[PDB]
Amino acid sequence: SSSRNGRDSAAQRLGVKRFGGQVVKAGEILVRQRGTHFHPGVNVGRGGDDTLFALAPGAVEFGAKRGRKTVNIVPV
Amino acid sequence: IRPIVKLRSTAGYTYVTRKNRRNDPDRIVLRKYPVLRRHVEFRE
RNA sequence: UUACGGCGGUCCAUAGCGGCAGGGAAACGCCCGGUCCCAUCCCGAACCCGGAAGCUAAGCCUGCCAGCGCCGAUGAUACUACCCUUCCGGGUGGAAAAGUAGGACACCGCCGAACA
RNA sequence: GCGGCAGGACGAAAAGACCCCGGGACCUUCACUACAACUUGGUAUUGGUGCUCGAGGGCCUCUAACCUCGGACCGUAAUCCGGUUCAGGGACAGUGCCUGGUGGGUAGUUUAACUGGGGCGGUUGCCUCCUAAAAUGUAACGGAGGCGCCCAAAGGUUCCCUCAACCUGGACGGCAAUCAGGUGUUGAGUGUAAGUGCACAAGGGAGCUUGACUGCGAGACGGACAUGUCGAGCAGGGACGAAAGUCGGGACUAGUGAUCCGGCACCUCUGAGUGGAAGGGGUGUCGCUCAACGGAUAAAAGGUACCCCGGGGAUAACAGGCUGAUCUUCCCCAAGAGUCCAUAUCGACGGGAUGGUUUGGCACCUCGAUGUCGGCUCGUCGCAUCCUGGGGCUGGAGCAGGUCCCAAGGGUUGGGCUGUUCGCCCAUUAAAGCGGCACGCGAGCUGGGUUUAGAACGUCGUGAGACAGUUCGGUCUCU
RNA sequence: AGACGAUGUAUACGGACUGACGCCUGCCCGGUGCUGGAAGGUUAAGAGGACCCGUUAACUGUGAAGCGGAGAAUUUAAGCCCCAGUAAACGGCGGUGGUAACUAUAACCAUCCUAAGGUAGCGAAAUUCCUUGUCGGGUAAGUUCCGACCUG
RNA sequence: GGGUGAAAGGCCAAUCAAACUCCGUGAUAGCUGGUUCUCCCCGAAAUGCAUUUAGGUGCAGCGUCGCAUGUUUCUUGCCGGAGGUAGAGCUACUGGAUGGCCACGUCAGCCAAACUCCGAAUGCCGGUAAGUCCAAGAGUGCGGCAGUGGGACGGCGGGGGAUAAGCUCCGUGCGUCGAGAGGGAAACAGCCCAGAUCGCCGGCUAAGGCCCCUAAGCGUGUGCUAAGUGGAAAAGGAUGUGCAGUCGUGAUUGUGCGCCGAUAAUGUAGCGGGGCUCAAGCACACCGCCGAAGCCGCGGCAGCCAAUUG
RNA sequence: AUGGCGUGCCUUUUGAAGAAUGAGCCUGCGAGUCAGGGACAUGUCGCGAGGUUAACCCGGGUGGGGUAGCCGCAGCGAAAGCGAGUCUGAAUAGGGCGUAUCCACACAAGAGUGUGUGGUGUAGUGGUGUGUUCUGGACCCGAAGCGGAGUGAUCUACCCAU
RNA sequence: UAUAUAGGCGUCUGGGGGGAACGCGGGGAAGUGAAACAUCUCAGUACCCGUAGGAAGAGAAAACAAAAUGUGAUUCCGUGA
Ligand SMILES: [Mg+2]
Ligand SMILES: [Mg+2]
Ligand SMILES: [Mg+2]
Ligand SMILES: [Mg+2]
Ligand SMILES: [Mg+2]
Ligand SMILES: [Mg+2]
Ligand SMILES: [Mg+2]
Ligand SMILES: [Mg+2]
Ligand SMILES: [Mg+2]
Ligand SMILES: [Mg+2]
Ligand SMILES: [Mg+2]
Ligand SMILES: [Mg+2]
Ligand SMILES: [Mg+2]
Ligand SMILES: [Mg+2]
Ligand SMILES: [Mg+2]
Ligand SMILES: [Mg+2]
Ligand SMILES: [Mg+2]
Ligand SMILES: [Mg+2]
Ligand SMILES: [Mg+2]
Ligand SMILES: [Mg+2]
Ligand SMILES: [Mg+2]
Ligand SMILES: [Mg+2]
Ligand SMILES: [Mg+2]
Ligand SMILES: [Mg+2]
Ligand SMILES: [Mg+2]
Ligand SMILES: [Mg+2]
Ligand SMILES: [Mg+2]
Ligand SMILES: [Mg+2]
Ligand SMILES: [Mg+2]
Ligand SMILES: [Mg+2]
Ligand SMILES: [Mg+2]
Ligand SMILES: [Mg+2]
Ligand SMILES: [Mg+2]
Ligand SMILES: [Mg+2]
Ligand SMILES: [Mg+2]
Ligand SMILES: [Mg+2]
Ligand SMILES: [Mg+2]
Ligand SMILES: [Mg+2]
Ligand SMILES: [Mg+2]
Ligand SMILES: [Mg+2]
Ligand SMILES: [Mg+2]
Ligand SMILES: [Mg+2]
Ligand SMILES: [Mg+2]
Ligand SMILES: [Mg+2]
Ligand SMILES: [Mg+2]
Ligand SMILES: [Mg+2]
Ligand SMILES: [Mg+2]
Ligand SMILES: [Mg+2]
Ligand SMILES: [Mg+2]
Ligand SMILES: [Mg+2]
Ligand SMILES: [Mg+2]
Ligand SMILES: [Mg+2]
Ligand SMILES: [Mg+2]
Ligand SMILES: [Mg+2]
Ligand SMILES: [Mg+2]
Repeated sequence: SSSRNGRDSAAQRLGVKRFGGQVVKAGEILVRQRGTHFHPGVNVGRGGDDTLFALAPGAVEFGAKRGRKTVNIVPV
Repeated sequence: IRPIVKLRSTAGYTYVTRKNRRNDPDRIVLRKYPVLRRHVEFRE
């Protein structure tokens, strides 16, 4: 005679899908992130979901700018 | 209540959208774009 | 080249915020007015346009200050992967946070300014 | 080997009847869906005049259809059945077809799962945090909260702006209205939970607008699958902006429902001889608390102690097993009360263990059977000793006690009431001890209790029926 | 068809409950039934068929005649709606809050509620959970028994 | 689905909440049982998701066979990454919270799954250099045939319970059993050691052992223990005793063994028995040997691979 | 004589010597089958851009005919349709599904390699073996019960005549 | 009761029952499958009733087909599938 709780939502895989030096195609997705933890640098867009994705092909960085954490592709 | 209103052309019901009976009476005329190929005014 | 004015770069304070004294050559400034282009939920305050009377008193700039804030080892310890241990405990690698020694009043890059 | 006794071989007998699971069967009703039966009208059988309400209905009368289980007569030397004929009724009844209603009187069925056994309770899909152990993912009837929307701007784009709190000075006006001016770097604010973000603003203002578009989409994320999720970029034709540019709804993630079959508009796609149409098909979109939310049907509740069959120790009741919260016997520390004096005797608050004897937790053995409380018969062991026996201390004069240590040899009565165990009482006694052994012992016994079928009472139920509520009756197998 | 009922006829026959005899059998017509009444409301078949739609002689896209698809209004009957009767029909029968001249109790009275609030009689009962109620009798000792009380 | 019934669901040919017999019919059962010859090679799962579903089943996961591809797989060292747990910290926020000084403020000492200025180790993802390489009998794609979808206990990190359970539900390129015999633990699926092709009256070892049962030490050296401690247990109580500290005796602190507390029911019965202190006990040293189906030796079979032999 | 070591078999289970199930014993019988131009994989054999016949008729027979048909050979699309293309679309815009495949050359340069000229030139189908599968009782045994047509009152329930 | 019937009387011919399967006509289940269950399936099957004949039914277009196009009663088999 208890438990008013005992519900949960589906997990939604939500994590950095591309780490470090990886070769990543032009439209290829990376860090899904709810609420833009990471911000878009030079060759990454940001979707309406706050999902980041590559614009150009190249190699993923993870640097920073002005205190913010930045993802960006540099070319090969 | 938020009912389901179809938008019709002056010439020529491509679309339908939610608007309400209380806040927006005299149901809406806006504008919007296939048969003609221009943005023609559409009324409720 | 010298206390000049812009526009930047740094896994953005060792660049900050204060304190005390200096700066005005061109320039940045406040300033001087509201006709002209353009403005205020009201006001030429601001946003604009038109000028150069009066000054560095402020911004901006350059000094010297550990005053707050920041940065921060080395060496220990906690924790820990793996191993060995009959409870307890230790063995070979990783290794903080905290506090301490001290750092620090930034450091660079190409475009002008008047003097070359 | 023979005679005996029955403690065990979880003895023999009966694929447990209890319990749950899924198949059946009867029963019940305001479950569902038919049907019988009963009644209602239309219309055939079914006709003739009359009088009227009418925008074909209501009725009158008549006899000829049709009826009589009214009589007489004949076939016929019989209360059947025909035929004839008087007397009645009469286009009504009955009967066919069509059709509304009533309808457990019958018939076929349905009546969910999870679940520390089942029932009652709670829950069922989606979003958010923690459990979750620094990628992702992750259980429980673990711990917290939300959603089934709202907004024609709370969307798009171009500009500009910085909050809350706090101190100081002001008519009404105060620790809250507005007014200035200071400190103030994120506390405030974000349509909506929480988290992640956001001061460069995604927060606060204003001007114009409708991209809350049409045809598309390289490439990845995520997944059993079905879903779902992001998307640069190209074109048409537009919005804002001087431009570069951004715009395919909203800071982000909840706000939804697959298929099937229908509804509407649109398109020259087809059109069963041909030319048209009907119907089909396409593009666009509408109808599901299908919420038990991957939806078994368009359409569905209960009882069974009258039960039946198939299974299970995958799962309960009895006993064993582990555990020991709760019970039980000791113990640590003494605040104290005992005239004074903690420890003669009691000992609060708090702490630590023993025992497995109570109520429990768990589900490990047995459901192709481990058969049942109390009593009788027969016992056997332990000591935490009721009596007898031996000791220390005493707030022990003596008698009689108290308390603690030692000790298991023997002994521990008969009746009253209750099925009782326990308990209250009675008269005694040196004393009327406490426990274990399937709460010892039914192939040793009884059958009062519990727990089958009968039946009445109170209660709950529309009802069948139900109740660790009472009541009376109720097969005890084996060489 | 016919049969029993019955070779009976309301002092008879069928059904429902109750159960010799004695004294009795209170209140409720809201619900559900059953009985009657029908003035209106709603409605099925069958009649009726305006207005539409398909085709084509005629008119060059415009439409009447034939044929046939869709079929609205207007018409009714019983039922249900509605109004009454009926409880020896199935059933149903209340709540709290105050008050007496010592205490206690509440004749009484206030206020809600319903269709109406349980009357007579009985009561710890085949009915009473707490329960071995309390009190008396019976017994050396009565969880049963008998007689009372009423907190049914 | 009818009869009869002074009514119990009674009785209707020993059977009745719907008789019996034959035929539909070899009814159906997600249920229980049974399925018969041999050797060889390989070898699972007891999880995820969905379910009028939970003891059934569909697809994925894990097995096998055949055809592709030919090291990609796995391992270790480097390197480039994101993380918010352990720990810690809090005038760094959000709560809870102790004591001073004057509610606040200041001065200290704190606590936290749903607190974070901070912040590991491990694991994870990629790139790279070798290793393994007559082998893992790998990895990935496609197909034929599967079974499984009741797991259990141990180690470590958790939830629920009382931080109870041989409890229950999870995580872990965690193990074993399931499906693994052998040796050790007296006996003893899950613990330690180790993977059984067959034969041998051959050696060397593992865990664990060496007085006798019982194969091998009454082994050696320096100490401790008097309680059969060893061969069960607590909060506590106490001039038992050995060493190392600290102001001939008293206090004091550490530390090795030991004493009491200690106490359930058939019979010693809490060393596996005997027996052990003349240590067969305990601690650290030190030589040996015993001990497996492991390893080696000699010999015989078979499978895959590359040159009958390896 | 004696010594060491050693807890039946099967089923079903997390786990069985189990005190869980099943069998007293022996001999004989008793469970994966067969039909179909069936379906998909896969051997093997005939013929190959073709392969093969079904009813049926002539035969002493298993051997001759028999081209109707089915499969391959062109697709894409809702369809009309057009066809190495085609469909959605305003589109020499992309994308979907096809053009047997593997080669060189050309261009493009690229966002993961595309488009073309040129060569090469495909492999199905009908028997039969095995695996599994569809429809049939489909590996074998076992309910309680459901429906149809009959058989029962010599037992028992009740009534009728005597 | 009379035109006559109903009946009565005398006479000739036929029918009545049985059978294994096949035939045609009419009535017509359920278990089962749908992993429940009503539509649907099982199935026009089991079973029942009538009535045959060596065979029986059907049968001589109020039929198909789609025009540059025709075939020519019915039944049965293969294929369309
Ligand atoms: Mg004997
Ligand atoms: Mg037995
Ligand atoms: Mg059974
Ligand atoms: Mg029924
Ligand atoms: Mg259940
Ligand atoms: Mg439960
Ligand atoms: Mg992890
Ligand atoms: Mg994670
Ligand atoms: Mg104020
Ligand atoms: Mg036509
Ligand atoms: Mg579901
Ligand atoms: Mg379902
Ligand atoms: Mg049974
Ligand atoms: Mg038990
Ligand atoms: Mg037992
Ligand atoms: Mg069990
Ligand atoms: Mg047995
Ligand atoms: Mg004693
Ligand atoms: Mg007993
Ligand atoms: Mg007995
Ligand atoms: Mg016995
Ligand atoms: Mg009895
Ligand atoms: Mg009642
Ligand atoms: Mg009797
Ligand atoms: Mg009575
Ligand atoms: Mg017309
Ligand atoms: Mg009964
Ligand atoms: Mg009988
Ligand atoms: Mg029946
Ligand atoms: Mg192997
Ligand atoms: Mg499978
Ligand atoms: Mg911590
Ligand atoms: Mg399952
Ligand atoms: Mg499972
Ligand atoms: Mg598990
Ligand atoms: Mg584990
Ligand atoms: Mg654990
Ligand atoms: Mg367990
Ligand atoms: Mg020896
Ligand atoms: Mg010696
Ligand atoms: Mg020795
Ligand atoms: Mg001992
Ligand atoms: Mg003793
Ligand atoms: Mg040796
Ligand atoms: Mg078991
Ligand atoms: Mg198994
Ligand atoms: Mg056995
Ligand atoms: Mg035995
Ligand atoms: Mg048994
Ligand atoms: Mg036998
Ligand atoms: Mg047996
Ligand atoms: Mg039968
Ligand atoms: Mg008789
Ligand atoms: Mg079925
Ligand atoms: Mg079934």
